[PDB]
Amino acid sequence: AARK
Amino acid sequence: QCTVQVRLELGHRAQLRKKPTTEGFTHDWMVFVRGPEQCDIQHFVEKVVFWLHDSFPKPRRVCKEPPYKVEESGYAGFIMPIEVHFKNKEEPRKVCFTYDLFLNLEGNPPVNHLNHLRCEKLTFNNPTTEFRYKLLRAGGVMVMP
Repeated sequence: AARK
Repeated sequence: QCTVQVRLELGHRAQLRKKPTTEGFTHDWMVFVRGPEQCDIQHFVEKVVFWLHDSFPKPRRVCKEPPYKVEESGYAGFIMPIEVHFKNKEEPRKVCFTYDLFLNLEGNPPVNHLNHLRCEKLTFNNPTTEFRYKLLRAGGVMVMP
């Protein structure tokens, strides 16, 4: 889900 | 004509926090570089540089002594370049890896704790006797090409  | 092979383990652990931080960090995690099976890579490794995302303060994290690891908290995964520098006068003096830090997986029952490991084999061609001694003290094995 959360990626950067 | 001697060829020396050494193995390094790259991995990570991630765990959902019971309570998120004030800035909304959801997970505690660790990324590490180590030797397999009680091999001490400090014989041949000078330092390991972990390159974190720009969002972390001082992203270039250096471990000159074991353990070679970074422990942080955050909200998202990212690609982490990792440089392992050798105790060698000659080239190669360093090897570059990339490590994908992932904090979660999609699953029918949610999993709060996650762990992953990779095995990286390194090949050095005709090293000097001093560096060869270093690699072999760390569990290296020599083959003939």
